[PDB]
Amino acid sequence: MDIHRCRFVRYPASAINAVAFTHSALPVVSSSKKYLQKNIQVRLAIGRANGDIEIWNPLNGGWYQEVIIPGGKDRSVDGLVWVTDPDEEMADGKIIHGKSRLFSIGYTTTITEWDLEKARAKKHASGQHGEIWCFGVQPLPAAQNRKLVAGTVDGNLVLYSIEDGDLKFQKTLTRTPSKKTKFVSIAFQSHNIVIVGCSNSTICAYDVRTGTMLRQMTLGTDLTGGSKNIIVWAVKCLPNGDIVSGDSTGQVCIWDGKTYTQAQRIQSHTQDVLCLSVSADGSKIISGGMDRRTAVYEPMAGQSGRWSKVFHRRYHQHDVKAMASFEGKGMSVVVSGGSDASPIVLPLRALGKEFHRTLPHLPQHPTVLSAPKARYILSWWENEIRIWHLLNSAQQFLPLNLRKNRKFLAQVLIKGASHITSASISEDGTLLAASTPTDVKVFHLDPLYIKKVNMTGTGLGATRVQISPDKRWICWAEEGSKVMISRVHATESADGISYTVSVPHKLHRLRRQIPKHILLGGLGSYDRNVSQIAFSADSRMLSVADLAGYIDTWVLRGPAGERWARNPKAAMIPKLSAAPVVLSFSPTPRDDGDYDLLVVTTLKQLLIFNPLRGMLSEWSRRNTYPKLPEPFRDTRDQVKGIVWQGQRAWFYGVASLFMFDLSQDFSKRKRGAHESGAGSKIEKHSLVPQRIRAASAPDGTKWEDIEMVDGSELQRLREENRAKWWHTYQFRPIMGIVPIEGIPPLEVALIERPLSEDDLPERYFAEGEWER
Amino acid sequence: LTALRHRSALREALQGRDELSVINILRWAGKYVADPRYRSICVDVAFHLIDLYAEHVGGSAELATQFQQLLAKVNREVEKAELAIVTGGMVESLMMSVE
Amino acid sequence: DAIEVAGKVDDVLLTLNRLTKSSAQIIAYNSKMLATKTGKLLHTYDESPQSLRSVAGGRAIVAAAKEALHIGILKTKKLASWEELAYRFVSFDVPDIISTFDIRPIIAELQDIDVAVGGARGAIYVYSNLLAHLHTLRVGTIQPRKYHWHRRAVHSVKWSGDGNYLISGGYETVLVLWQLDTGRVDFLPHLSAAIENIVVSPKGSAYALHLDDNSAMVLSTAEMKPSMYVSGIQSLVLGDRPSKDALVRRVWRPIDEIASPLVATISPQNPSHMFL
Amino acid sequence: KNPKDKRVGSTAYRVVSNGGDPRLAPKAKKQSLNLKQALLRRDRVAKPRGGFFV
Amino acid sequence: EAVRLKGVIAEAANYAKRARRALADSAKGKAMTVHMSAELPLGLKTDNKISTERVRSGGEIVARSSRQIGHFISKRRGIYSIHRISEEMLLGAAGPTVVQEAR
Amino acid sequence: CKERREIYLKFWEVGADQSLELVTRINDAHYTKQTESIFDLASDPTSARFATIGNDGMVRFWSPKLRKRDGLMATRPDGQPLRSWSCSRVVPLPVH
RNA sequence: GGGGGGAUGUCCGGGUCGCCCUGGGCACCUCUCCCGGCAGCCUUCGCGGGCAGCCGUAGUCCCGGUUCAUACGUCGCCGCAAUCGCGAGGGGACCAACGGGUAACCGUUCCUCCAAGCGGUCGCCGGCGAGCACCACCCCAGCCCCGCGCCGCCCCCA
Repeated sequence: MDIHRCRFVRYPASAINAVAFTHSALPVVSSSKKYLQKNIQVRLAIGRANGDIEIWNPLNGGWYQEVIIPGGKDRSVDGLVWVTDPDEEMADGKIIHGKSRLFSIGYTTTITEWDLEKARAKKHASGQHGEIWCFGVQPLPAAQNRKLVAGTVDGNLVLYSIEDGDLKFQKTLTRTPSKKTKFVSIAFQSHNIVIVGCSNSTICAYDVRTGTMLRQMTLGTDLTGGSKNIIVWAVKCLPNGDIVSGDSTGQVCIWDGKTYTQAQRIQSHTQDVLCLSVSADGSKIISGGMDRRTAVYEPMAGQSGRWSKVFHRRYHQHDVKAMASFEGKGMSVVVSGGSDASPIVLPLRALGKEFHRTLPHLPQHPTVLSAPKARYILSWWENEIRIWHLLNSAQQFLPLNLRKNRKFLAQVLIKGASHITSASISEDGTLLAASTPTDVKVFHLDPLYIKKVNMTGTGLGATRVQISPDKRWICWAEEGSKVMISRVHATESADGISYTVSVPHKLHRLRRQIPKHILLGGLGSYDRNVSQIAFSADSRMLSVADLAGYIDTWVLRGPAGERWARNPKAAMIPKLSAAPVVLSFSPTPRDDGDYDLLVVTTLKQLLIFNPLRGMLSEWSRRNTYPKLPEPFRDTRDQVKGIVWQGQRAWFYGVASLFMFDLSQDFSKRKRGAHESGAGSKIEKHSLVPQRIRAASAPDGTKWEDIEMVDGSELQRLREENRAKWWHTYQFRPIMGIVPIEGIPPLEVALIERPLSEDDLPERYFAEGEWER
Repeated sequence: LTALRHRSALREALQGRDELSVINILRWAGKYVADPRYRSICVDVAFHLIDLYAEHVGGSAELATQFQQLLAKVNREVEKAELAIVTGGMVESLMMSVE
Repeated sequence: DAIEVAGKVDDVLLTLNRLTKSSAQIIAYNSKMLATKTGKLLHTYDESPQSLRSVAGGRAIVAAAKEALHIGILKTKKLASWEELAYRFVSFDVPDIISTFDIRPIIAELQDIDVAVGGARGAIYVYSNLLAHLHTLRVGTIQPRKYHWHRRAVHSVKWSGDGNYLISGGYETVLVLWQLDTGRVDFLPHLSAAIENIVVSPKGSAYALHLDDNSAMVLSTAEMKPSMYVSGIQSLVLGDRPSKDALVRRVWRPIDEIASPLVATISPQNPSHMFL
Repeated sequence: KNPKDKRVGSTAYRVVSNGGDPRLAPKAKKQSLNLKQALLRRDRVAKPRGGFFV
Repeated sequence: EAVRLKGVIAEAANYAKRARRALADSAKGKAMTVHMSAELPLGLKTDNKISTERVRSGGEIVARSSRQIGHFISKRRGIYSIHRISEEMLLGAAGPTVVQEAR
Repeated sequence: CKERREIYLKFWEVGADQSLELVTRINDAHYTKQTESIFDLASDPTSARFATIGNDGMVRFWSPKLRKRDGLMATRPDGQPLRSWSCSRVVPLPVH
């Protein structure tokens, strides 16, 4: 293995503008109702300043980046709202969960509901007014009659309906009297009492029924100097009735709600507050701001309505633009997103008791491709595809010549304003394919010269795209869930090779067996969108897997009489316990004509199929998950991908690396301890104490420890049917590990993306706050 | 500058500069070595800027010329200090010839 | 302290005496019990003991270990007989290296206590309700409120009268005052030396500081002006108690030493005076 | 972009323009975006961006 | 003339000694930025091995954790580098061969 | 640091309110190729004369005079003349 | 760093020629104790001592990749005393350096004179005026900034 590290691929970051849990909390049950609370679909939606809305699954500490949908050019986001109905009970007591609808704002007069099943924007709805600068749903007491409230720049509170799957602007509640007031932060103290922080240093309290004005709260001048408008950056409501609001001086104010007047001011940050969070029981307060710094606050014992800061700390490296908190199924967390592209999640109930978690700033898909025969590396973003050729091996160099060794070869820019979802290349690099949510396009390349192979039959885009290794099949995940393939024919002529695509042929996925209440509740027909696709090394077998854990495979029957039929053993292929993150055929062929399918799911579940037998390989029957090594079992790192060897497989997450010998069998992070869904516990220096020793017996020799709390037969058979593994974390920001040629030896490109202040936006300072 | 050597933060004061900033500071230095009344403090700062911004003299040749125009006064600053002592001996035993 | 043995309140003396170097023991004495020089052994603890204070009366005592703290709560009430003088103890580790501390007793009973503790990292942990948190085997999750301002060691931390201000001072010659009702700080910023010690008047009126250059200043509140001023010889002293920042391995560890004799001249024409 | 209108002086002949966003996403308003940007950046100054460069 | 060339040969010998130190550590495999061509770097500077001590507030010092040490070797890494693993690494015995682009 | 030693000498007057006031400051009281660490100081018990020895090896004798450049006497604005000490004598020392 | 070893790879006499070795070159892993600190735990008030000690190097499940900064009390005007500076503009040297041009030479930076004028610091046993107010509310014009439409010019194809 010869490795080439790379940092010249400037994958641009984007400022997270929205963090949004699909639930703020779940009602707490014991262990005996876990079977009831199992099928609750809980996710986290995030919006970044390139208009990218991405959904992750918490997975009780997993945080698998499920889907990324990017928006077009000059398209950002700033807000995000989930709309979950209360839970339904069927006629026989079966539970239908609340269908959670997703809404966003695209810095327009328009609010956009998004469809994640077809993976695009579902609906827009626009009123004739200014531009919306905060919005949210009316809370729950009505039952089926819920509404959307949106405040804007001119002021006028616009009111939308959300029921019967409709998104229509109804009417204006009220506009500000002044023409100089901007509505900047929204919250709801009651079902019908709305509290909005607003640019002219006000927090206006309205009632939504007749659009009336309860009260106004005032904020002074910033005695930090000029700019005598205070900007009420955030408002949040305590569940008991009090109101808290973060502001422009970095202060935070606490307001009694039954009279809507301030009981207390706290001077916390030095520059502005940008976001707040409250514990789901209404106990802890979190304040994150552009001093790249965030604090937590508790109620004072004794005196009512008085709170104080417990502490503060810098977690991020840029501001903390948005956040969202969750407290459910034993996981109390808050996710904070800013502009350094790295989400940071914190425990709520174990704050100061467990370490945080820096999620990968880079996307789940590696977004790096290689034609190893051509030694071409590939990376796409907003409209362009960028290609480098390496033109040399590593043993030739084994300083001054590595600069000529790498080369910025090519850069193509897509037309229109869409974004490249995915891309595929042929093994020799002569065929390129770019997939947008609007269309898919192919480009033939001659070593450059690029021509546009035009696609017929499409017109609706696709989510995933693969090209067969023999350069005959092009398959795509169209609209997430719709797998569809077209043959391409390579006709030679005196100028060279040319390629004509046939009609897209549809291949019907298998009718899976899901109960109707599960099909309706949650996000509905959602996980059916697929995440991973694979042709065999000879492109005779196709296999696809979704976010649910289902895998549908297909065989290619020859007589162009070639057509793909269903593999009958796909029925015997069972559904995975988790979402498969990586799947790949073995390029080393078997001896019985079957294939060997290596799959890893997001619980790091490693296994291998003999799919024509419809069963696991015997090596997977032997090596179990308890047989797996602990540095792979404890990673807290979703496996970004695999590269193959003859008898080895080299795995990589985002910060981790492994190699395993698939021929051989196999024989710090704690396991039985129970935490929140982020980080390990503290060991050395935590604000909570660790050893609490009571002392009876006045000689001090007798003490106490006061706790601080609020297949044997199967392995017999699997051994009667009858190491080389390695790991490191010495390549932290891995964004791509792609093979190239020129147990066999292979060259490989390890491209990373460290974050710098140069990539980062710049920090603005007035005279007072000048950081040391 | 006496204050920033006395409270020891000249190194902090100069280690974070940019191209144009060291252009200005070098221009001040090259202007003001020639006064011996603060030549010591100035050459301390000159030592520090040598330690801190000699790397990109090839990356930015206009600053290399400024690095040169540092010398381009200094090569005659040897002659001022030397001819000082050349004159410095011319006085001392004419005083001895008095007695 | 002053406690009621049967019906008479008298002075009890609590002596913290080392038994090894890394351990010590606390022993209570009456007047007659100190005369007979026998004592009531209350607690021995084994982590490099520093100090001990107690509340008014004798309900609660507090021993300062290096990283932990021991709290003794008198088991019986009203103290009928002398011999039933027993204190329930729980130990627990402060996250920083303890330099000093103060307590306000939340009160005609003793309903609670609130303890501020200062450490040489430059930090103040205030614990809100220790008696209610440790009266309840199992206890709830305790967490102090953090207060970091000073870079070097903090030396002297106390409460302001009705306890609304966390008053303090240390090495960096700034009398610092945590606001504790809002997020602000108020400081009398430039003293002549490191703040060795802070003490409070019986009323909330008069502060008195001992300052590292052998000095003492008694001020009145919000006047902050020298209302009583005393200074001493200010000489270089070999410190009995060595230093409060000599605990966490600074770049230069300050060492009690005298490398040169002192420079001084008596004034002629006025031999009653001397410059030094 | 949208084709500009052709006036006879009195009447405005316009081709209607609705082909930009088929299903993708609404195009953001950079004007309001700059408003929010300056409203953050009220009167402050930034830092020197990188290190040693022209 | 002797003092002029006194200065230059003094600094040349000093930088050559520190370069012996750095290339000894690079042959060990500590991956420092040292020169590769036969000409003098204009900056007479070498990448020292990372100070295991970390200075904290106010003046206290704790040892550098391996996490920040890896952060520091990462920032010392360059834009493009061939980092060849050995089978002696794969069994766990020896180290890699690193060649970064000449910066 | 032994090069970058900085050694001030300051002459002061004192008022009967124990006031210490500057009259002069000399930066270089003992100088050869680099500065000379000044070794000792002594007062004439009968006259306003201060002798001092440094690493130069010379002992220097300083006496206060009246600030008067070219007949114009420099008086403090209350009227009193400005006094200023000066190296009245220099004595080199023979070495063995 | 030394003193030393076991082992990796290497050339020159080489050896029946192989295990490698002696003679020269050696770089490394390892072990060894003597260098510098760091901890704990007993000892003695301390001075000191003892005890089993780690580290002098590299990439982590997450993660300290952190936590940290020094006051109000009053401002404005202009006058005196000591003290320094910038210089508009008008003059000299052509020293040096740079970049072009062989060169001549040019240009740029610099060195220096004279100076209109101008500030800045401390001490004013100077004077003089004024303290919310350099604010609230509102409105009209204005500099900047940014957004789009209209023209003006230049485009090309035509």
